[PDB]
Amino acid sequence: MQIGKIIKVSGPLVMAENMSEASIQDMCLVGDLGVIGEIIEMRQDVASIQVYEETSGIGPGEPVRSTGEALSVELGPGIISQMFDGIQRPLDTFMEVTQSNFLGRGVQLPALDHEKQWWFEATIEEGTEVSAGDIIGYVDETKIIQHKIMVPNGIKGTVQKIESGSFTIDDPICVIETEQGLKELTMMQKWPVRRGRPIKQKLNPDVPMITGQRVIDTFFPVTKGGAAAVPGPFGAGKTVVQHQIAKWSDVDLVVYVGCGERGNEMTDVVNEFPELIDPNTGESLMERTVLIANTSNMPVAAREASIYTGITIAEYFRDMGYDVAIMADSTSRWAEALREMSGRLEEMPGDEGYPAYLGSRLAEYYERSGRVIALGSDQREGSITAISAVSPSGGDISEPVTQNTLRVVKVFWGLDSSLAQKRHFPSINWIQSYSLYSTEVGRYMDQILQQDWSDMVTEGMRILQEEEQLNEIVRLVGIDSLSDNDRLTLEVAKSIREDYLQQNAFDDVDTFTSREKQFNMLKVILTFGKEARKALSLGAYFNEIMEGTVAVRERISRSKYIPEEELAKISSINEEIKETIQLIVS
Amino acid sequence: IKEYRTIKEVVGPLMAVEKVSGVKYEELIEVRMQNGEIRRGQVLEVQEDKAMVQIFEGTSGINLKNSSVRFLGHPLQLGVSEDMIGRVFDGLGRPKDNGPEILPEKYLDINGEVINPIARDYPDEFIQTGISAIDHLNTLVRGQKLPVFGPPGAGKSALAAQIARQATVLDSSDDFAVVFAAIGITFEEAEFFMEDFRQTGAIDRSVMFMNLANDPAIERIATPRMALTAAEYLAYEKGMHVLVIMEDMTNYAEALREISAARREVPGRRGYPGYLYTNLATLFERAGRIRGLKGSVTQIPILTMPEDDKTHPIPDLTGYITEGQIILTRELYKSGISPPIDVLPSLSRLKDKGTGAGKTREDHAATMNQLFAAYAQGKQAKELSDIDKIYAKFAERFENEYVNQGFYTNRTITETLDLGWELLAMLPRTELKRIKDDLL
Amino acid sequence: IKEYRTIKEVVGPLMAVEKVSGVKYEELIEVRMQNGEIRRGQVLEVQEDKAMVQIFEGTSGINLKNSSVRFLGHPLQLGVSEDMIGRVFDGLGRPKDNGPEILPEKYLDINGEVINPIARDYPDEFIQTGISAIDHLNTLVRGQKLPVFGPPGAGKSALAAQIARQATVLDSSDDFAVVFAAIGITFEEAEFFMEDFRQTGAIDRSVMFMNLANDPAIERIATPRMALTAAEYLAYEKGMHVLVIMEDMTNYAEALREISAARREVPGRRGYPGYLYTNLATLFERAGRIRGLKGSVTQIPILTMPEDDKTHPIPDLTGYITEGQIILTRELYKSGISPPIDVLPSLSRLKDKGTGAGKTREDHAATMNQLFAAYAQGKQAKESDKIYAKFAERFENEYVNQGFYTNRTITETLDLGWELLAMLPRTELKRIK
Ligand SMILES: Nc1ncnc2c1ncn2[C@@H]1O[C@H](COP(=O)(O)OP(=O)(O)O)[C@@H](O)[C@H]1O
Ligand SMILES: Nc1ncnc2c1ncn2[C@@H]1O[C@H](COP(=O)(O)OP(=O)(O)O)[C@@H](O)[C@H]1O
Ligand SMILES: [Mg+2]
Ligand SMILES: [Mg+2]
Repeated sequence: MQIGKIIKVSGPLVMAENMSEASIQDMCLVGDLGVIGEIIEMRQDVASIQVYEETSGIGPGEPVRSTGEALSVELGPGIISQMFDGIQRPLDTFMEVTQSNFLGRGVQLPALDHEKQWWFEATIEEGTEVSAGDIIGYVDETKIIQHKIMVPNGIKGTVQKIESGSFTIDDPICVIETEQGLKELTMMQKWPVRRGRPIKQKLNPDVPMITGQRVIDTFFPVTKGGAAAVPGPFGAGKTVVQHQIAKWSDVDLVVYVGCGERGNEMTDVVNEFPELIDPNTGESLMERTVLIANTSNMPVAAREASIYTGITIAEYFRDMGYDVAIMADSTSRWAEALREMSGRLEEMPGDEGYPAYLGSRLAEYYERSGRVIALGSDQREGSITAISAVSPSGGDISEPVTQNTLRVVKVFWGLDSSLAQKRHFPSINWIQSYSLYSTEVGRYMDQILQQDWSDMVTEGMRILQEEEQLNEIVRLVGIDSLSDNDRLTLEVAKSIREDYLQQNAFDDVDTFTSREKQFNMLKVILTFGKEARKALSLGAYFNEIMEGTVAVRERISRSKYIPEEELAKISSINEEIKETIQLIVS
Repeated sequence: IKEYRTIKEVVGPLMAVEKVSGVKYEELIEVRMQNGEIRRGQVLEVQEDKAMVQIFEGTSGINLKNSSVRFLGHPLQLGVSEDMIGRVFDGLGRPKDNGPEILPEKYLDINGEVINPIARDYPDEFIQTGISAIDHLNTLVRGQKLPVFGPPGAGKSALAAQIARQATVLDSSDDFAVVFAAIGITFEEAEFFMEDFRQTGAIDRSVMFMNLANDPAIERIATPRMALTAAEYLAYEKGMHVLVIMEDMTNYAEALREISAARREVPGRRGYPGYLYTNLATLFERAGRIRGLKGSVTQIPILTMPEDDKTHPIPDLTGYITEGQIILTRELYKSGISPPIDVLPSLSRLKDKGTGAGKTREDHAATMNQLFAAYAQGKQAKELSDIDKIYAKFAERFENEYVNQGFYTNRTITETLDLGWELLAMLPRTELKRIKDDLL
Repeated sequence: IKEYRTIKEVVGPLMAVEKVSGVKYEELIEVRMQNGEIRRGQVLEVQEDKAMVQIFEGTSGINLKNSSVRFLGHPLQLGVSEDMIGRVFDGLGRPKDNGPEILPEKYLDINGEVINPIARDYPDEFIQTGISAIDHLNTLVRGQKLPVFGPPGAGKSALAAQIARQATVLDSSDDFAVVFAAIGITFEEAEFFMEDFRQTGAIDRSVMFMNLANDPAIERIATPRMALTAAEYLAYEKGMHVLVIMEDMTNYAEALREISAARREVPGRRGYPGYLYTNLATLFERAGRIRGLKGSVTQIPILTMPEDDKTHPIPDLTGYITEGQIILTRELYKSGISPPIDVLPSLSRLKDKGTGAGKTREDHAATMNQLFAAYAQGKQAKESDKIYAKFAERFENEYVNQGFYTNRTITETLDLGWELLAMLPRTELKRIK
């Protein structure tokens, strides 16, 4: 209602008087164009606004109008399968409304369709006492996902009237008589982007998430609620790993955040996600995705806010009890946006010109993920799993972004360009990578598989470690230097790398390997390792074994390709292995 | 016509104008001096009834009390028409050819506008530079950003002239246009460019923006954006495939540091602006193709590297941008090689969209891979017996016949490939990786 | 005490309050926002007409004209009582246990005061941490400042929980207590510590102050002073022997640099403030014993390493203020050995005053020295000396590797060491054994 007047324009910073009623961090529409900006300072009635777009052509005398809120997200039916930018602007609706391929200045488009018709099916009886978080009804937003209309935070009371009906997200679907009065509820709630959503309680992420990626799920797995940094050079992955987890992860919803990447790196994802229909449900990936898209040339504030907007949406969905996975590609671009705005604010540098708050900002982001008991009477359980790609210039993981991320995440899948040139494209360096969840998930998998799985994981890691050490004596003094069982140790390590660790993203069977299949494929490799050592203990020679195991070992080579209906074939392998060696040993 | 006679203060290139109204940030101005001399400037700051401006040619000779400031009411703009092809402009889009006055269809903001991420298309088909080591190995696709680097005096000016005159597209009905922007080039070199462009008739395919080493630095800032605005008009509104060539963008970076220093924005990259990377990024990102539109804009920026050990912000700018690269080297320049392209480090990330069938020819990728591998090992042979006399002779014949073609002599990709086969035969016929038995 | 709607100016996290009076430097602030939310702040600077404050929770959402500020008339304090043991607080001394909230004996300036050097007592006694090579080879003394290090995700945080559970004093004439300060650690790390303490029952001898990685940085700076104030109260007023354990002081320095940048103060080395040395000094120098007073404040801070790269200010300055050092390393940790303590780089500079006859037992010094050098040559040979290298191997797997959940008696550490040197010929010393 209060109209401010521009009194100063200098580059990114506009000063507007007569704005005593606004608050710090309020968003404003600045100037005649109405370009969006953010109040960073206030001196008497004069607010200093840092604008998100270009100020070219804006000058004193023009009006400024506060939106009465901080950077916020619209949350309600119409959010899924949409493509926003960092500030939740509808990119396709840009195409439609503005009828151009460009993002004009100062043009405001509501994120969701406030005109679309949605069928609300109420599930609360009239007279029920509600507090924040309670589901009052739902809309089947997609064939897959049930959008659960919850009572907003800060509202408590009794439902006075509520009835199923076809509405807009602007029409009132419910009426709550709170202590202060009665105020209707709509299908949409707004939430500030930089403030995490309230939860009943934060929990430890102890249940492992099923990536279907063998490397990860067995050696460096991430729990539902955990955080995994993906640090690697170009071409190693980390856009395919993002994609791969978004496709096959046992998670309800996926929020894919493009942190101001190069234009073509975004064009790829923009086209490739819709045709990534995984057959677990049989509907498209976009049907369960919220996509925030930002390019290298897009507004800096949008690129900086991107991940926070995304994690706000992820929180909003796990508040319904859903499991959510948030993908950041790449957080290095996010930090470069942060550094750019810090420099333009003429702030004091920290490391490599990054702000002093870079670390705390990263901690604030990653601690908003996790396993949570959500608000509401029933005390639902949700989780946010964060997978953040980092692109350290030159692959240097000592760089501030990766070091600050590794300070708070508990999962590290370090991509290695050497393995990628070797076409070991699940480049996740088994020696350097780690997961602090590995022991807890080991106990979990021991109980729910009811096998001694973690013993196998330690044995596989042991042969890989010994492989690393024995390849040096190979390089300096030759392969002939090695013991007969040392050569066996290397060959079973080659088995685990090529038959199990390597996993093609674009083959229908290799792209996803279930828990059951993972266990059996590893088991057959390990039974090979067990039987051949006994051969050497009896006096059989390594070549004696290899000539005679060619066929069975090609069967373990094709283990990854056996479909999920016929894992009895893999179970057949290890027993066939055992019977084969006994004839060679004589 | 808005003009104020209220200059209160001038400090270096900056002027303080007062009792002002309706002036906008980065609006253009003219200082009409007390002698009648006119100087262009821009608005740095507007505060209530006041405006701080920066004068492009400097504030020498200005008398504050008897001069005035005209406020043109628009930002830096380019006049835009189909008549631009065959024309030569300066760093500000002003004509320098003594040619017929052009009536702009419209004036466009030199910054342009930013593409919707949804509407961007992949770079695809093929631009024929007429140079083998580029067209054949490091293939340029329409919508690609492919820069050429080098040390001072490595044929890069001549190479840019060659690509400007010889580049064209094969199967598109709607024809190719090339935009040429020289950044801070000495008058002798610009005049050389003009005589070459005029003799070859390549101007008829071209729009040229010439900025000279002694031109105002702010004009050096404007020139590349000028070029890209013209290219975006021709590509996305008049449907052309546009190739933008930019000489010594290192000169651009130094001019940008200069303008920043005049504005006293305490910068921290060896005196360089600090946003140097973001400025070049916004500039370099202006290439590509738009969904549903037949046009394309392609950038070939030319830059200069002093040394690989020497730490400088400008090479790191290049690190943040490259989508491939073509590298020129001094030790190789001496050798008499016409394009001094060290083939090993030069790379094109998007070569495969341009190669194929219906684009170039079937032999393209195959020939490229074998030539590169054999040339690497045969140069290392130049650095017994199994180091083939044939191999090292092939490397030197490859450098002295195949990569050296004459700055004024263009190889069609067909003729490039046919020559490739000619000399590729001088190799052990069964020492080649070739999943398609060639049988040429 | 009155409420002021005299907010004049807000720049970033800083406010300017006007028409103040009787406001003192470092005094506390309460902002009642226009929506009723309460935020606490601290005055950085105070003039006649005006005072400058920084708001801990930030200045976001504040409406200047319709908010109020109240000057609490005191600085950052700690409400202290014996009732603190068994309880877990946040960085500001507010409860996080949902427990019976405390009614304090008194409030103490968390800055504390500096001990008169005459009245300072030199450290000279033994603390049984229960880890063999700490108690034995690199022995910890009452009142000593001995820090430990670690690689990200390598068990450096498990050693703290272990040390805290097994830390005790033999004499037991007066009670031993441990103070645990968590400084910018993740919710998972803080939860690991809290539950370890609660399940082992170590909370029953412990006071815990937990500050999280996403907590405000100004609170992070406040945390160690809260902890050491509680420790000095327990030690110098109630006579307890206190062990203060600080989880990740590198995070402390990061938070300090963050506030220094927020206030636009002249940068020091690599952004870290010019007063970083003396500011760590006011923390570290709070260890020790006092003449005529039973009770000790003993400090073992834990620092994550700079990862074997170029010298960094905080290790350098800590070393300039502290004396000793201990090292934890993945090379032993991913070898499966726990605690992964590298014995050669580790050291206790004040060891000789903690261990002897009447503190541990006769056969301690010779064991320490002889086993240390024997492991040194054993590792150098390992990586007929018949089995001298295998002495290092056993020292690795049995002597060092005791288990995160095993409290070794001091005498059995000595006994295991002796039984290990049996491998070596008796031709090595002029002592009785
Ligand atoms: N898991 C995988 N399986 C098969 N190919 C892969 C895999 N990961 C990466 N690649 C190959 O690497 C190429 C590019 O990897 P990308 O994820 O784009 O790396 P970056 O994001 O670092 O550019 C892909 O086109 C693909 O061919
Ligand atoms: N052979 C050479 N060696 C070193 N520097 C040279 C040489 N020839 C010219 N230069 C310097 O480089 C400038 C021109 O180089 P450049 O702009 O890269 O174009 P080109 O590479 O076509 O000569 C000249 O003004 C001269 O100062
Ligand atoms: Mg990528
Ligand atoms: Mg030249």
